[PDB]
Amino acid sequence: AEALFKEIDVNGDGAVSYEEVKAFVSKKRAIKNEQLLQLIFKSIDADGNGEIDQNEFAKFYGS
Amino acid sequence: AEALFKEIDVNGDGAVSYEEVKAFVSKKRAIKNEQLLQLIFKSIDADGNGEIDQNEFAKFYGS
Amino acid sequence: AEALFKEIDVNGDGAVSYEEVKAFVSKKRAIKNEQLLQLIFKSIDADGNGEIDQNEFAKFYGS
Ligand SMILES: [Sr+2]
Ligand SMILES: [Sr+2]
Ligand SMILES: [Sr+2]
Ligand SMILES: [Sr+2]
Ligand SMILES: [Sr+2]
Ligand SMILES: [Sr+2]
Repeated sequence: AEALFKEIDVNGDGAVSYEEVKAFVSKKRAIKNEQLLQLIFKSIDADGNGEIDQNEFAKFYGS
Repeated sequence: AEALFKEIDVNGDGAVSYEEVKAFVSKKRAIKNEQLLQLIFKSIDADGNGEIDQNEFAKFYGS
Repeated sequence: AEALFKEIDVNGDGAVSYEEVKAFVSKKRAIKNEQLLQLIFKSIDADGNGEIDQNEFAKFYGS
């Protein structure tokens, strides 16, 4: 992966160190979760106004 | 959930922000784990005196 | 476990506290992951020279 190697290799020395792999992995886990949480958020917030009022939170219960 | 919305909404402005959801989730994950760990602890500690001596720890091995 | 109780019991008072269990668990989770990551690393790095060049990273893709 052209682009991908360049992302993980932060100092740009053409090599991917351990700290680098360990960092990318960490970074990736983070984003993945952020992304999932927001998807759930923007979801509950029906009127996408950025907040969840008692009603939306209320309409968010199937059992 | 009456009580529940009030817990997640910390500043009490009637709304639940993203930071708020993200926080509650975090808080919840924490407690869940604490609770599980302790259940395992209080378990091994047969004489519930708050400590696990070599014997209890010893009697805690099925294979 | 002879050796094991002594590892978890850090202050060496013959007892294993909660903080102690909670710590060992944490410590263990850490090592386990470090170990796995490295196994993946040393793996990709075919010439075990400590770095992963564009080629190895390149030869590391089955689909
Ligand atoms: Sr590098
Ligand atoms: Sr809304
Ligand atoms: Sr709020
Ligand atoms: Sr005990
Ligand atoms: Sr102790
Ligand atoms: Sr190499």
